[PDB]
Amino acid sequence: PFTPQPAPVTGNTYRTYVNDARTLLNSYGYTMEGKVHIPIDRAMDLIVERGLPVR
Amino acid sequence: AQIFPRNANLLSRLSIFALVLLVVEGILILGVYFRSNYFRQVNVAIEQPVAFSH
Repeated sequence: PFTPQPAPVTGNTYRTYVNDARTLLNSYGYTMEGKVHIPIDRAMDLIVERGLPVR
Repeated sequence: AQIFPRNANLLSRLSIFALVLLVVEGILILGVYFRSNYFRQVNVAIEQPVAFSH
């Protein structure tokens, strides 16, 4: 029993969605209706600095 | 010469050689069977009731 050779994926994958979302979550930028992006490891810091409501 | 024929010397030497080779082949067959992918269920697509696709 040799090591099996599966057929490669010939269609659309999750990698395009993940790469597009990770590009949109970095390097700032503009949306279609809003003002400006705030990237990951920046907007979390703003959330920590401004706090959240408690109880 | 009284009992055994002319090729009995070659037959006896080849019998000793084949017995040693047969012992080595038996040990080898036992080792290959206990290390084989069929025995250890390696590289075989084990069938599932749903055939889930990872």
